[PDB]
Amino acid sequence: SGAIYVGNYRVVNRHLATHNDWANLVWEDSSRDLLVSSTTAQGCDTIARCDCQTGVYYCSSRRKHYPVSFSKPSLIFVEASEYYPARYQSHLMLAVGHSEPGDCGGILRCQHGVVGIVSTGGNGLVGFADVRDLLWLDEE
Ligand SMILES: Oc1cnc(-c2ccccc2)nc1
Ligand SMILES: [Zn+2]
Repeated sequence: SGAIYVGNYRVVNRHLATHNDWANLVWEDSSRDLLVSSTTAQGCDTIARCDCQTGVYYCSSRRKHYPVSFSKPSLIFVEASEYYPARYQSHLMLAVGHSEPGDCGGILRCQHGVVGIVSTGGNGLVGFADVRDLLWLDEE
């Protein structure tokens, strides 16, 4: 579990998005594992506008923050899971790190603010759904 709260927006893994999230759907990309919903509250999170390839992600399955090198957002193939089929996920960044299914929504972040949320995992890798190209999160 984990959500980015910026402006009047809640960002989630789409595979963990609630009936409420869908009722107030702003934008969804099945291929990015990303949903964004409208909120009534403003958010205090800031979205990194940068091309950092080093960050800190929260691993709930370790209750630890891990510094990581990560790849540039790409169209990468993702193996079978349980919350998804074996599929191609876009705007996805891989780092060598621990990621279980329940670590999804773990925030990845650099000095510039939030970079992404944990989306994929296993084979000793962690996949993050990039959100830094979504410029529209930073107004209204
Ligand atoms: O996977 C589910 C997520 N959301 C909904 C949903 C249905 C009607 C209105 C709002 C939400 N259903 C199923
Ligand atoms: Zn950055």
